[PDB]
Amino acid sequence: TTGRIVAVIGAVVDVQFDEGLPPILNALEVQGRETRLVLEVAQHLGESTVRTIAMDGTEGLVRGQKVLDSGAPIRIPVGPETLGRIMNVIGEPIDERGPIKTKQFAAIHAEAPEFVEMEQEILVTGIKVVDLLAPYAKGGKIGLFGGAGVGKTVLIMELINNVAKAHGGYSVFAGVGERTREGNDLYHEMIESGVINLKDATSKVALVYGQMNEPPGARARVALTGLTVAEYFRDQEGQDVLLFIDNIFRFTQAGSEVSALLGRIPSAVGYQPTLATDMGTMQERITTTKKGSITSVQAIYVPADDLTDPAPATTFAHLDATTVLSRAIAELGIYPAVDPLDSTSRIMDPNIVGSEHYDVARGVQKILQDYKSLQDIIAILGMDELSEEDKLTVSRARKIQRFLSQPFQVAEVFTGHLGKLVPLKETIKGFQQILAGEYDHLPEQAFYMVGPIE
Amino acid sequence: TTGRIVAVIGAVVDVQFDEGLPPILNALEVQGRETRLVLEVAQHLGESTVRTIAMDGTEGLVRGQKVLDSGAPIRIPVGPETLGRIMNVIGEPIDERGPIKTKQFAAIHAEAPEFVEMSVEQEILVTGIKVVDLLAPYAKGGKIGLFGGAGVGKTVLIMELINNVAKAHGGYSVFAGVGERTREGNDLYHEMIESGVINLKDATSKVALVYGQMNEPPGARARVALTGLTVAEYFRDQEGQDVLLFIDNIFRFTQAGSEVSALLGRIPSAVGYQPTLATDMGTMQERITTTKKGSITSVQAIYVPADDLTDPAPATTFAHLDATTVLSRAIAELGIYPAVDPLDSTSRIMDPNIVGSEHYDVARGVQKILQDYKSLQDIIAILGMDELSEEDKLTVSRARKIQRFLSQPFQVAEVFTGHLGKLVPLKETIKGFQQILAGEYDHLPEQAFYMVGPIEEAVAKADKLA
Amino acid sequence: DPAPATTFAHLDATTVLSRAIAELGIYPAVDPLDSTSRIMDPNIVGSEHYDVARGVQKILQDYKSLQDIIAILGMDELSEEDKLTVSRARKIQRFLSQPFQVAEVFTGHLGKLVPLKETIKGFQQILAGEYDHLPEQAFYMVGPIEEAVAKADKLAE
Amino acid sequence: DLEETGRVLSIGDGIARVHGLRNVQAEEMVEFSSGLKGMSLNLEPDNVGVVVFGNDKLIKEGDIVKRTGAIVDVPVGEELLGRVVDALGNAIDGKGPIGSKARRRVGLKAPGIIPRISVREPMQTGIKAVDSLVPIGRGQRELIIGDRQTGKTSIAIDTIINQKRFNDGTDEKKKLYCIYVAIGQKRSTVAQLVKRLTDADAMKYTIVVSATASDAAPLQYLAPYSGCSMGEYFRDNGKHALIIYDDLSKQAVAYRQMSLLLRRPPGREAYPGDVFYLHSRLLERAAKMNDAFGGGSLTALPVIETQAGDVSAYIPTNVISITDGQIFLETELFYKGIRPAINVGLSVSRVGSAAQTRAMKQVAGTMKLELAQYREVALDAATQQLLSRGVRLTELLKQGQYSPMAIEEQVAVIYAGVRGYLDKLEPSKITKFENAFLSHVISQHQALLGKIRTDGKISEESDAKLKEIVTNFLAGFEA
Amino acid sequence: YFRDNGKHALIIYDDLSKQAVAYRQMSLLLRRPPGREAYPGDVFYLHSRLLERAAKMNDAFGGGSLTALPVIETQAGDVSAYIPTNVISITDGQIFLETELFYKGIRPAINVGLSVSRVGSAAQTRAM
Amino acid sequence: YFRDNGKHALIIYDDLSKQAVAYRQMSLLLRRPPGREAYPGDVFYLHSRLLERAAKMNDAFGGGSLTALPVIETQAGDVSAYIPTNVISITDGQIFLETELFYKGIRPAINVGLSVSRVGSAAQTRAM
Amino acid sequence: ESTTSEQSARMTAMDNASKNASEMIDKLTLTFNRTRQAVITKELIEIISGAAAL
Ligand SMILES: Nc1ncnc2c1ncn2[C@@H]1O[C@H](COP(=O)(O)OP(=O)(O)O)[C@@H](O)[C@H]1O
Ligand SMILES: Nc1ncnc2c1ncn2[C@@H]1O[C@H](COP(=O)(O)OP(=O)(O)O)[C@@H](O)[C@H]1O
Ligand SMILES: Nc1ncnc2c1ncn2[C@@H]1O[C@H](COP(=O)(O)OP(=O)(O)O)[C@@H](O)[C@H]1O
Ligand code: ALF
Ligand SMILES: [Mg+2]
Ligand SMILES: [Mg+2]
Ligand SMILES: [Mg+2]
Repeated sequence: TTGRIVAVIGAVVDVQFDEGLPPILNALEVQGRETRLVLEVAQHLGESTVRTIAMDGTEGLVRGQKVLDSGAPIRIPVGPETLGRIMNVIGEPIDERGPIKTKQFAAIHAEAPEFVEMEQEILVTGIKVVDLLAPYAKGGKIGLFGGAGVGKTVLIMELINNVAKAHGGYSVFAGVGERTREGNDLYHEMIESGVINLKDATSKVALVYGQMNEPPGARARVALTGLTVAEYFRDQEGQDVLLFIDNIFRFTQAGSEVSALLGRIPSAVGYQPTLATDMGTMQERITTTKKGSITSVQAIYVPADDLTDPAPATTFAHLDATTVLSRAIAELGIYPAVDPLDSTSRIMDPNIVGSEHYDVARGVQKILQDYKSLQDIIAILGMDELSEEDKLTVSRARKIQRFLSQPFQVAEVFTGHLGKLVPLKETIKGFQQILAGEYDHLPEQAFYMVGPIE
Repeated sequence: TTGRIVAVIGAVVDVQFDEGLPPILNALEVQGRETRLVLEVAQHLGESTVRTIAMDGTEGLVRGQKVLDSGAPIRIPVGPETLGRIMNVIGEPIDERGPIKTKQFAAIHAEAPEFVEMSVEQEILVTGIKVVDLLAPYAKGGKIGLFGGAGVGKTVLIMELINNVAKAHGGYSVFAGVGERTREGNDLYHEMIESGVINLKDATSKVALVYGQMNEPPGARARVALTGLTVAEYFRDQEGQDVLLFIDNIFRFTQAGSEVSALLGRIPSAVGYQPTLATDMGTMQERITTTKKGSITSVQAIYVPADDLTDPAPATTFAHLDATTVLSRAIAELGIYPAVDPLDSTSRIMDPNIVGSEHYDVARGVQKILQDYKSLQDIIAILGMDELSEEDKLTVSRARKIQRFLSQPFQVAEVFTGHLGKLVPLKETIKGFQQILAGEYDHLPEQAFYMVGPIEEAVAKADKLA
Repeated sequence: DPAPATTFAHLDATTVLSRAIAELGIYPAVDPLDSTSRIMDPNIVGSEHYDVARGVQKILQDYKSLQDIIAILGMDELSEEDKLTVSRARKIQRFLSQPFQVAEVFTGHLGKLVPLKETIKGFQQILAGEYDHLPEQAFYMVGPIEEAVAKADKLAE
Repeated sequence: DLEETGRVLSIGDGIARVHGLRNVQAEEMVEFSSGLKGMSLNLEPDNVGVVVFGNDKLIKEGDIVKRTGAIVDVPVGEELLGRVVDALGNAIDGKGPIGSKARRRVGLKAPGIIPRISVREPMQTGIKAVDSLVPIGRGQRELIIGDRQTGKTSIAIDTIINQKRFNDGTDEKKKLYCIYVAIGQKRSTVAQLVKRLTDADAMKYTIVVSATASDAAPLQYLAPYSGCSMGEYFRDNGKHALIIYDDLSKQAVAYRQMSLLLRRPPGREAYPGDVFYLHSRLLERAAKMNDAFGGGSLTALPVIETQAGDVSAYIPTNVISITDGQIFLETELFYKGIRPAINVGLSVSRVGSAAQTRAMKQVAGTMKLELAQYREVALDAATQQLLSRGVRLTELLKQGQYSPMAIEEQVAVIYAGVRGYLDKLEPSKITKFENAFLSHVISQHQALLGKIRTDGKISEESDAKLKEIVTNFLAGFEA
Repeated sequence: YFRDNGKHALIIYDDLSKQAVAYRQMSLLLRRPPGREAYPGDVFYLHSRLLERAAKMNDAFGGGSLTALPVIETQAGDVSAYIPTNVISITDGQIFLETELFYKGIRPAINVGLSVSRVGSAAQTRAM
Repeated sequence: YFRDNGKHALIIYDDLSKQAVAYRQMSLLLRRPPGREAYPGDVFYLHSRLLERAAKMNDAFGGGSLTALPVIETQAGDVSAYIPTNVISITDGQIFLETELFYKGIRPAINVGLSVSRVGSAAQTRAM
Repeated sequence: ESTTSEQSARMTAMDNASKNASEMIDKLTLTFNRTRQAVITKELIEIISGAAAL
């Protein structure tokens, strides 16, 4: 059916229908515009009028303007044809390479796998500090923490780059509040490193952007669009997919802004009253089914650095691990700027990763937290009051510090130096040694910004 | 005259009358219910409709259901036949022992005693609890409030007061359980039957029980304190005799009021509370009082939300009291029980012309040394006592001993302290603090003054520690 | 607060008063680290005026940043340079106080008016160390610097 | 028919406004054409406001609504045992219809003063630190509180696993049926829990009620009342049930969402003024019934999640003010390897000491005093001795997961420690000591253990006997 | 009545905190929308119009006067809170009493630096 | 105009805090729903669409560019207040100024250990 | 003997001071997050209360 706009108040549009009202969550198409303008039904107000949230600007709209009910919620192209393409929240190509010719379409709203529809594994990143000290597990949710400009996104890029192996190598990147400058940079890097092939069908990543300059309903729904692209790979083609959500805070804020626009009373600290179910309905879809799994890496902004703020606090209930980057580490020159003493896993134990890996990791935290103690005394009293023993813990430690550093393929455009992808094998090994001393004479450089121990 | 329900939202029910509107405060009875369901008129909405508050659950009510006006406010049994019984908010027996056959009934709503009825007599009520008697002593016929965060010790302190004051009190007692644990009501009832304070065979019972606990809907928790105080009024007056009234916990009246204030259409005030918080409190509190006709010694536990003594509920209650005992979680976590804040507990009776100059000078000296210590703490926070100066070192050691000698094992807490209970007589509480302040025990270890009775027990414990 | 925060953009100079300064008996209770003027520029008031005013702000800000270490590790733990920051800042704080003529009903002191050159000189001399020997209370509630040198003599009995 | 049916006027913000339903009762379940259920909350002169127990996008203006005639209720009985249901009681485990034959209102008021008696039978968790120092009795409400990842759920799961010894035994009065209410948790987590219970063979006596993180708020709000009514079925029929609410923090967040959508005035942390009552009416329904009411019980272990160890916040304090004590867990204790991460000094059981076996009583007493004295000191041989015992006792309270211990074994272990048989040991060797000793008494001294279990105490003989066993074990102890 | 008839009167308002609370109830019940701290947006005007009436009259008006001592109750010693500063901003001074001094034996418990008189020595004999 | 015609423009918005205050006035007076600090739910988008117009064009489009330097005024250093959080998240970096640095003599009062530039070296000359 | 007794005492003392401080940082940090959250919530409830009252 076709209805009429009866009200326009910024990004909220009320639409009246004479016959058959579009249920809540349905997509309406406004008629008479140069570019597609989708309205998502949010409420039924009574008197045959629906209140909707716009997915693009509403300037120029007239009361009386026609609006079609699509007969379903927002639907987008899903399938291999999404690989190497850039899509927006309503599934339109924004990379200018024409139509996205899939054979199917999928609703961006979907219930999670039922109680009956759902063990532990490990996902090799090829990034020594992560694979060693706080490895990711397929099917889980990983929070990625870090101050502005520290390297979170660069890290996301390397992860997408390294994943192209074992369980397949498919990735979906959902940019929630993507800065347009950066969406151009990420695209160009994906092409450059080959993960996106503009020539054949070997692309391994699909891109979905919900840009900063879009209205709140578009930013709130883009994570779901990204999620829908990934569900296809897991469900219809049995893959272990990777879903990147950068940044999950802006999914939450876009939801808080839509709630405010619909006149709902804000909850504690100004968040939407539906904060937990909003997070809940999205996250629960990210899980391992018999048909396969979706692993997610979610960059998380922490308001005022308060981990008890409602947004990070609600998000944490859904994470199985974390990757914590640090500016103090970036400024002293080590990339990736991971804090080896603050990353964890709901599942990193000998039973799982296996004694070897375990011991190598744990042996590295003791040296580090041991070198940290000696820092004062070294700086104050002089790096000499150290006993021959303690003096040993220092050189080993400093050596381990830099072995944790790594040149990224995607970092070549910056440093100009070659990148390296390090196998768990070559990673676990090289770190096991240090203690030994096979490198005491070996200086702290064949250790800084290198790949394999060799 | 009969009316019909036109709206139901939780505890608030609107009722339309075609003839004769029931005045505000009248008790209405809902027809067609298995158990009596009272609706108390709260407002006249206009158009022959009144707005009411239910005294029990409203599940199963239908629009159009009939209601009758009883012609008066909620009225309950009062008099000697309430003694040994348990009644609910509308005065019904909730102890399975049959009807309460009194001769008299009283409305639960009534104007407070007027200014001309006030009494100005002030006399000490000794509790045998050192920190209370020394620093912020209770008065016979006075209002006592026990402030405390969750689980800090208000009920345990009430039970010790019942045990030290009541059990051996001339007259009658009324205990009104308001918004607390039903199982505590079962604990109290059984203990009173076991001691004989309540007798199920004779007419010798000395206490009347009134309960409306945390399983009840808000209108019942908002009125149950009025039911309890109404029973107490009768013994105060209609016998002129000295009654003890315990309420646990009066904050629950104000909390129940905030649940319905929303359903009543009011714009909320600070912290989401009813705009009427203080005048509702005042109309109830001004009846809980000693008058020229007779005396009421009331003891009220006062919950403190999120441990915030500035929350509007506890904060507005302070003005209604003659003695305040403030409990602190921090103190409880240091193992000091009763967990009374000796610099935030006050009494209108702490005046040298009333308790005499020696009690008064020792209490003021204890408070000065404890505030001096508190003040040093603030500056030692980081650098311990070393940097401190020997004379201040003496304020610290003494203040620390005084803080522990304020602790005391209660008869009702033996399971938690693993220490037999102690009752310390007033003159001995004074002597012991007088001695500590004079330096008579500067050589005893701190630990010796912890969890004992009189000062001779600290000395013994000192020897035992050797 | 929205009212005063919105007023700042309408002014060319601001004098901000503070209860925490008033409480110490320093009147006028001007916060010397939150009072600004569009003409406080070396090309307008000259480099001497400008440099002394910035040196007064710097020493007052450095003293403020140390107060909570003094109070905890004691003055003895301070460097000697930090000790000079302290004694001089505390003297400069008192020299910024002044008996006003309209405030004699409140101070018990005769009012004073200090010419711009005498103000500049007094503060430049304190910063330079010329009065490290005088007690703090000498700079409190006076006008010109000569008045503090005389109060120091008076106090010395 | 506008008496028995009605038509949706509006929907959004979770409330459905309905025209008609003239005969509906306040709090009656109503049915939408789509198959969803709702509860009549507001009766107004020109509409009925309905809370929807599911997703409201499946409801549209004009949709037909019909009365059920029944106040909100759920199926109850022994049929629910071994099953996984949603907050309305529908099966979600795929094993078919619930064969229930009786239903019970979710909002029934708790028992009054007369039908009760003080708790007096042990509710054994199998966890040494609780059974000895924070004893829980049948009928009691004991809060489990602490930050995220401190081991709150794990205490609950071990408690449920522990009951198998009684449930697979003869003495019916010792049995304990379990209910685990999952509120706002992840699906995968609930599924993992059911597999764990299934492998431990504890599911056969457990009901799992689930309203996870993507279920609509009203189901999350309802779930605890539903499980409670399933537990009441045992309470009132001379049996004993144990209910875990995991957790009430998430239930209060779901309730705050519903309240704010209804425009009720926000208070502290934006919670509605009736959020205390939400919990108080629920937990009052856990109770111990005297013999004239059949002698049954319902024990509750509500869970509360704190933020940075702040137990003075609004919801935590609310719940502390309803329960009969609490078991406080702390992150610092966890990280240091104090697992279970229970803070002994701050934890309390307000009524459970009366329900602890004499045997445990005759050893937990001195351990309590000995840890009380230790807690002060953590040179001078005396304070130095206290330190020693305290360090060994702390090691004894450490315990892994999934191996809840029989009470007589706990006593045997606590005995070694309070009687001094561990002092001349490396702090580092207590755990190895404890396992080897337990396999020993278990293999070679069942009878003695059977004795302590049967008598419920340690006789003068059992004490002399035990003195010999421990002694002769410490000698040969190689480690 | 005294002020305007050549006489001198002293009034005590004990206390204005409780009066503002009663004014906020009446106003919210009349449905005037609340402002800060849920008080009506003119809570300052409630007290300023009242306190302005305490005055000293000239001789032509008979030379009488009315002196006022309003009372405000602070919470946790916060003298710079909104209601308290509103009243300070009205009166010709304040006497601020603090609990720490009170228990130290400093009674009257006057915080000297935070207390002021806006008339000063003009209200004291020469001897004082 | 310069951006799209092969030229380079620099725009300064001094300041955006005031622009958001003007928009809030209109939103509240048209009775749109107030959020945190009374700002409407689209105040983020007001700034995000303004700032995404700054850009560096490709050669096909003329090579021109538009650089933006928005100004935000904080209150008592709160960089986590609503409007500041919004503009920090939108931009490519921030130069943080601080009153303590300023009066200590650090002028310009830039906190270089906290200021950010995600572009960094890519925009510097080789010697710098 | 004095130097060894001096240095032994200074260590122990700075050790306690350092532990007291870290405890002060935890109370303050937690005070700070709770207060920051309550200010935003409180300011917003005042806005909504005034809005809804019209
Ligand atoms: N691995 C890296 N190697 C070199 N430079 C890096 C690396 N990661 C980040 N950078 C530098 O930091 C800038 C910001 O990185 P980015 O990923 O956008 O930070 P974030 O997402 O955390 O805000 C990059 O543009 C580059 O200048
Ligand atoms: N005087 C006391 N001595 C020892 N423990 C006490 C004392 N008062 C309270 N406690 C401890 O605190 C628990 C809760 O006390 P209670 O008075 O019931 O709390 P509330 O303040 O909530 O009424 C008691 O069961 C006991 O363990
Ligand atoms: N006694 C224990 N020993 C070892 N690990 C434990 C123990 N108790 C819990 N854990 C582990 O700690 C983690 C957190 O436990 P959990 O019960 O889920 O905490 P919470 O419910 O408070 O979030 C889980 O992986 C659990 O297996
Ligand atoms: F148990 Al309470 F106040 F917390 F009585
Ligand atoms: Mg980034
Ligand atoms: Mg109590
Ligand atoms: Mg858990």
